[PDB]
Amino acid sequence: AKSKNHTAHNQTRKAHRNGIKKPKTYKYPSLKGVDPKFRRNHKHALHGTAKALAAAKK
Amino acid sequence: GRVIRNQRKGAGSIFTSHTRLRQGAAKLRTLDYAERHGYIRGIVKQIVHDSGRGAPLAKVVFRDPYKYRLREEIFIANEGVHTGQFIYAGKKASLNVGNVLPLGSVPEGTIVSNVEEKPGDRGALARASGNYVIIIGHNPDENKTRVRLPSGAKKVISSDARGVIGVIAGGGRVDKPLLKAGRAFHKYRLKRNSWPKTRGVAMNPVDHPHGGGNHQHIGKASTISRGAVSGQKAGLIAARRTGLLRGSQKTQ
Amino acid sequence: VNVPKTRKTYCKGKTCRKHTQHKVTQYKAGKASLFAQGKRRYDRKQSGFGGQTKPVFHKKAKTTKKVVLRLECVKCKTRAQLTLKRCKHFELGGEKKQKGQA
RNA sequence: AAGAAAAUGUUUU
RNA sequence: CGCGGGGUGGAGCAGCCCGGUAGCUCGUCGGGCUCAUAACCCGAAGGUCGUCGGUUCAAAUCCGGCCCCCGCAACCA
RNA sequence: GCGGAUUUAGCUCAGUUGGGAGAGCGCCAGACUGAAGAUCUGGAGGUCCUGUGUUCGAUCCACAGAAUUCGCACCA
RNA sequence: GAAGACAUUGUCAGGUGGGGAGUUUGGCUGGGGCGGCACAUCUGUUAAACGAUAACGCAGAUGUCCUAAGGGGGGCUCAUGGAGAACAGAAAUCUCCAGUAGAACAAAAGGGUAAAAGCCCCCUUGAUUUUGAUUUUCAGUGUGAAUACAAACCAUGAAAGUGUGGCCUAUCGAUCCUUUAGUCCCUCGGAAUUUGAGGCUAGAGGUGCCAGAAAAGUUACCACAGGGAUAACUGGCUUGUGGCAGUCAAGCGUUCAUAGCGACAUUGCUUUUUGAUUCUUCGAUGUCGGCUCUUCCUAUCAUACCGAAGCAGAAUUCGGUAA
RNA sequence: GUGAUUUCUGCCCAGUGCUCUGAAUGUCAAAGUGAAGAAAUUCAACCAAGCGCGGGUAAACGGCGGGAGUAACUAUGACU
RNA sequence: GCCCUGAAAAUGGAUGGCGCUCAAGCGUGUUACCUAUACUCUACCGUCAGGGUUGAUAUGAUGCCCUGACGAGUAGGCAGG
RNA sequence: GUCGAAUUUGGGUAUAGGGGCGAAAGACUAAUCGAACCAUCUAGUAGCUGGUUCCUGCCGAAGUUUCCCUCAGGAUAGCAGAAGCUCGUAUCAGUUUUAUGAGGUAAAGCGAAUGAUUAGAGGUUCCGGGGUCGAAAUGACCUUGACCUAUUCUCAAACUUUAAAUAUGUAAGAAGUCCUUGUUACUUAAUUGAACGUGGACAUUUGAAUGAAGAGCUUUUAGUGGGCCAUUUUUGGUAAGCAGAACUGGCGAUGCGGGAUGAACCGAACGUAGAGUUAAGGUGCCGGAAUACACGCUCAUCAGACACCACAAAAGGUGUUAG
RNA sequence: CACGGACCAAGGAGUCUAACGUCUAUGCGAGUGUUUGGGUGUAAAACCCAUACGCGUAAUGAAAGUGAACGUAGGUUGGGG
Ligand SMILES: [K+]
Ligand SMILES: [K+]
Ligand SMILES: [K+]
Ligand SMILES: [K+]
Ligand SMILES: [K+]
Ligand SMILES: [K+]
Ligand SMILES: [K+]
Ligand SMILES: [K+]
Ligand SMILES: [K+]
Ligand SMILES: [Mg+2]
Ligand SMILES: [Mg+2]
Ligand SMILES: [Mg+2]
Ligand SMILES: [Mg+2]
Ligand SMILES: [Mg+2]
Ligand SMILES: [Mg+2]
Ligand SMILES: [Mg+2]
Ligand SMILES: [Mg+2]
Ligand SMILES: [Mg+2]
Ligand SMILES: [Mg+2]
Ligand SMILES: [Mg+2]
Ligand SMILES: [Mg+2]
Ligand SMILES: [Mg+2]
Ligand SMILES: [Mg+2]
Ligand SMILES: [Mg+2]
Ligand SMILES: [Mg+2]
Ligand SMILES: [Mg+2]
Ligand SMILES: [Mg+2]
Ligand SMILES: [Mg+2]
Ligand SMILES: [Mg+2]
Ligand SMILES: [Mg+2]
Ligand SMILES: [Mg+2]
Ligand SMILES: [Mg+2]
Ligand SMILES: [Mg+2]
Ligand SMILES: [Mg+2]
Ligand SMILES: [Mg+2]
Ligand SMILES: [Mg+2]
Ligand SMILES: [Mg+2]
Ligand SMILES: [Mg+2]
Ligand SMILES: [Mg+2]
Ligand SMILES: [Mg+2]
Ligand SMILES: [Mg+2]
Ligand SMILES: [Mg+2]
Ligand SMILES: [Mg+2]
Ligand SMILES: [Mg+2]
Ligand SMILES: [Mg+2]
Ligand SMILES: [Mg+2]
Ligand SMILES: [Mg+2]
Ligand SMILES: [Mg+2]
Ligand SMILES: [Mg+2]
Ligand SMILES: [Mg+2]
Ligand SMILES: [Mg+2]
Ligand SMILES: [Mg+2]
Ligand SMILES: [Mg+2]
Ligand SMILES: [Mg+2]
Ligand SMILES: [Mg+2]
Ligand SMILES: [Mg+2]
Ligand SMILES: [Mg+2]
Ligand SMILES: [Mg+2]
Ligand SMILES: [Mg+2]
Ligand SMILES: [Mg+2]
Ligand SMILES: [Mg+2]
Ligand SMILES: [Mg+2]
Ligand SMILES: [Mg+2]
Ligand SMILES: [Mg+2]
Ligand SMILES: [Mg+2]
Ligand SMILES: [Zn+2]
Repeated sequence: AKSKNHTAHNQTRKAHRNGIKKPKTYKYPSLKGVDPKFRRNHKHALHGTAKALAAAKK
Repeated sequence: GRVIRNQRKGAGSIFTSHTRLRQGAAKLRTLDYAERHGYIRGIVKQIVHDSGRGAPLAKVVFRDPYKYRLREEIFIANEGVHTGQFIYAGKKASLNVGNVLPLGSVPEGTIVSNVEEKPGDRGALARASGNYVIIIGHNPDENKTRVRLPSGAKKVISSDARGVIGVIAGGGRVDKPLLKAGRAFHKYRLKRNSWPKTRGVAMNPVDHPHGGGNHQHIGKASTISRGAVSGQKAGLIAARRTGLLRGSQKTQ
Repeated sequence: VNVPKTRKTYCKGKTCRKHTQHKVTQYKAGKASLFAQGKRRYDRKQSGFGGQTKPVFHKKAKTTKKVVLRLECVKCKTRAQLTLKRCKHFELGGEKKQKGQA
């Protein structure tokens, strides 16, 4: 008793019923894959900027 | 998957011996003082047929040494014993056919029958028609007698074991062809339910080790180990050899 | 494959923590001990009636085993383990290849 | 007292 | 996983068991024997002993492996 | 029915690569013998199963038939 | 009387034990079985120029191999051809010229590569340590493989650099258990020491039915749940095969292609062959053949009437209307 | 097991069984013994039957092929 | 091009039937006409949506009212009855 | 068939369910036998078959992905409902345009590489040598085969320089363009840069078109996980109402008008009605609607008569028509 | 030309429970749960209640163990009101 093996029939219709959703872009994307040396220095630079701007409030 | 016939025989329901017509157990006298020291004379009253036994029996009447009465014994008649013959049983009895003597009191080469395996068992050896035991020697110290049994086996028995001088009557019985299923039927009707015999290869696998197959055949060796279990011991149990026996007996 | 001994490679022995000379041997499993908790449990389970109580693997397919090199640092004796790819013939001794031989 | 092995040889003069 | 039996002229085997060392038969060839043939007798050729190291005075022989074949015991991924 | 194979000096076989046609045994001679038989040497021997087929030609390149057989099927 | 601390009997231990017990005895599949592996995979193609894409599609390949065939550097240039040089010829070694790779790069195939990725030489262990991210398969799980970094320690080179195995695309493995390495760290719970045991981190011993049960048959004595999801009839589609019929006309027929035939080709019809398929039927369409009986078809054997002839007659052959 | 009578039951013990030796022993349980250890324990020797080895056995289960050469037409091989 | 030969199958039978021949056939062109649960307009039912209206005699703000659109349905979900 | 002995038979008695009994059939053991009957465990389990009870309203599928001892089952994602939630000066889109990429199929090509492939010509007679002479060479011819040169005919899913159409990635702004200068342990020879900041300028078209019963977000669950058909692309097969893929549209799940009839074709999708107009299809009669109009063609002793579709070919005909 | 159905009546199939996910309503709220039990009663009801206990208020680690404010409980972008 053999059966059907594969088909993509109706798959695009199913996909488009709830649509192909664009991936909801955000400002400030994540830094997941960024070089860790750059991230370490970025953390130190941002901390320094925060301290400077905290003292800058006069 | 089923209990085979040789297994079913042990329960003894329909395989018991048909003993109704039998004259009673054929036994020597109880070994008493008279036989241990002298002899006692009995008289052969009847020589009768025993159902299921080839050999005739002799009813021998002795006096009771301790009470005024007669005691009838059922010996297995030795050939040549006749009614009205005086039988002498004991250590001092003469070497005449029909007398019951201790094995140690007879010379080498004596032919005896209904020989006790142990003193006082009243007869165990050489009881079938035409059979006998031969005295082949004595060992007086540690008193024993070496004897040859009908099978050809050599046995060492106590010298106080008794036997009847002569050979069991009715010999030659198996020399006549039965010639007929009916004659085998009447033979076994008075012995036991062991006839006729269905071949195991003619049965189904459930009934027998040999059963089954699209041809009748054993399938595996019919020689079966001595250590096999019940339901397996069909065929040739613990066979040292098989095939048409070519050669000599009495292995040294 | 032919793997040499003496293996200059990294050592984590907290004293070397650097590339040192290592002696290379082939790892052998070592005897299965009684009193290992799994063995104790298995013996207890096997005791009595019930027969075999755990699987006995039969459907063997591999024709090789992965060779494990035991790397013992010659200075601090710290041992590391390096697994190689499957090979049918593994040798640690010498007799290196020669180029241009007939 | 006794002393292993030894096969073969075409037809017609 | 473990332990054994082995592997030696073209073929089949001895030699190992504490190393002076490689032989036997069959097969091939040649010779001899016989008046001649067969049988028989002898000689030659044919292997360096599966392989790699070592112990050794020197190893087929011992000691560790490696290859191949056969067998046996044991069995939780 | 269909799928395979073999068709070769007189007999049994090897071929061949788009070439030839050889081996034994048989037969005919020569050595040998008094003459022979064996044993030794030699020699001759096919129009490659048939028709067409491409070629400069062709058993062999390479096709359809005939035979000799091997095997598989022919009612549920 | 015999026998005697032996038998026996009790417990444990090894053997034997289809006599008996319990169980199992893959999947895919143009039915099932046998075969094969399309079951875990890789190259090219099918594949319809993003990606994805099936069949027991096509041509193949994988369970390995390598201390170098890994890493770095340097020098060099390959197949083949031509022209030359004793033995040396068509093929050995030497020389020059041409040489875009027509070679080689472990293996299948595809891609890639020329002061190299190839060949030769020199030095080496980046085939190392730590734990993350990422790509493919994908559920955006695992596994395998791979990418780019970080933090170390190294190799090579003058150096820039390159190297985290093999130029790239395949070459592989959970839980539980065992075992090893590491941490000398945690726990053994009344309190200690020392063994032992148990944990924590990384491997290994393996599941190829490859997301990973521990597993032999037979049943024509058979059983149950089902299945027309699926075979063994008819029927239906098809018509390779079978059968029947055309067209052309090289030749046969003494001469003459077609009286009668007819090669090489080629167009069809039929469903009285056998296949192919699996649509109907497995809560059942009674499975060979014969007998009996009716009817239908015509691709006509005979009978009727005709045409043709290699039809003198006779016999016959080809053909037409005709069931 | 075979299956009246008659006649006859050939060859084969390698295999699977069945059945008996040799154990200057190979495998080898529990108990027991020795060593090491603080012990748990580990290691070792010893080690029954059985297996293994050797023998027997087919009116036990069963089996009873192939190739080569060789007779003076050929063929086939009594023969090797 | 059309027609014809090629053109043989089994119950009696199918351009759907009758029948049709300057067609009621074939090719082509032009109009008129017929009629779907489709389209347009209108009403009514319901659903959904957007609104108005707690200012009184106002007890039904889950009410009353205005406006627009929409309505297929197995397995299945939910709602109001 | 047998009928005087292995004979028939009454009664008593024995053997009881993995048991008996069996002159052996798996026979018989109370119509029960390849394991009796009775009760209980037990409402045993079933991925399998059957059934599953009121109405209306709204929404409304899937037969696909991955994994499974999986292939009649499930988990998983997808499709669906419900509940909503945050907002709505609003966002996006099965679409186009513009700009910019990617591709290696259709086609094309082979006097372009690889591999096939026809022929002749000009040179290597060194050609592979032979035939033939040549006394004998290759010495002169011929030759067939190759090689070289320029041509020539024909081809490729696993060939290719070139190379579409369709399909496909990205962008078309305020999260933008530019300007000044603060942080850092990163980076640079170096305030060199990198990233992130502080400050400042730039709203009618805030930077193509069209649309937008809005956009975004979340939870949770049903069913489904046999599909099939049509056009086109396409694989295996002679083919199939066969078997397997691609895209879309459908049927399943769907009535309605048409194709007589029919799941899928054409048209069109459906609350209850009225009127109008149409679609596809038709208008001799059945049958609503012109035996309408117009130009031709056809006569069939098997005429023909609307796609899917219910078949007909090669070859022929002073039939007839037009070229 | 698949299965069940000759007919009619009556019966006839997603239930209850333990423990749970989402959602919703309600009470109280860093707390919450009176009903094991006690008190009481017009007596299985209703009414009242101490101490505990459960869940929550703390996580993380195999464990020994350690255990949540640099700051207006942070900066930036958006964000209804
Ligand atoms: K049998
Ligand atoms: K147990
Ligand atoms: K003569
Ligand atoms: K057994
Ligand atoms: K079974
Ligand atoms: K046909
Ligand atoms: K059926
Ligand atoms: K034998
Ligand atoms: K034997
Ligand atoms: Mg399916
Ligand atoms: Mg009795
Ligand atoms: Mg008998
Ligand atoms: Mg019998
Ligand atoms: Mg039988
Ligand atoms: Mg049996
Ligand atoms: Mg047996
Ligand atoms: Mg039989
Ligand atoms: Mg215990
Ligand atoms: Mg036990
Ligand atoms: Mg002579
Ligand atoms: Mg001689
Ligand atoms: Mg002569
Ligand atoms: Mg069994
Ligand atoms: Mg199967
Ligand atoms: Mg693609
Ligand atoms: Mg280089
Ligand atoms: Mg893989
Ligand atoms: Mg690096
Ligand atoms: Mg790499
Ligand atoms: Mg592993
Ligand atoms: Mg562990
Ligand atoms: Mg304690
Ligand atoms: Mg799997
Ligand atoms: Mg079917
Ligand atoms: Mg069939
Ligand atoms: Mg045909
Ligand atoms: Mg199908
Ligand atoms: Mg029925
Ligand atoms: Mg019926
Ligand atoms: Mg019928
Ligand atoms: Mg006719
Ligand atoms: Mg007989
Ligand atoms: Mg022991
Ligand atoms: Mg022993
Ligand atoms: Mg016609
Ligand atoms: Mg009409
Ligand atoms: Mg018209
Ligand atoms: Mg409203
Ligand atoms: Mg509706
Ligand atoms: Mg039977
Ligand atoms: Mg139930
Ligand atoms: Mg709807
Ligand atoms: Mg079903
Ligand atoms: Mg392609
Ligand atoms: Mg093309
Ligand atoms: Mg359905
Ligand atoms: Mg429809
Ligand atoms: Mg129709
Ligand atoms: Mg209407
Ligand atoms: Mg009308
Ligand atoms: Mg025509
Ligand atoms: Mg029907
Ligand atoms: Mg049914
Ligand atoms: Mg019925
Ligand atoms: Mg009712
Ligand atoms: Zn170290």
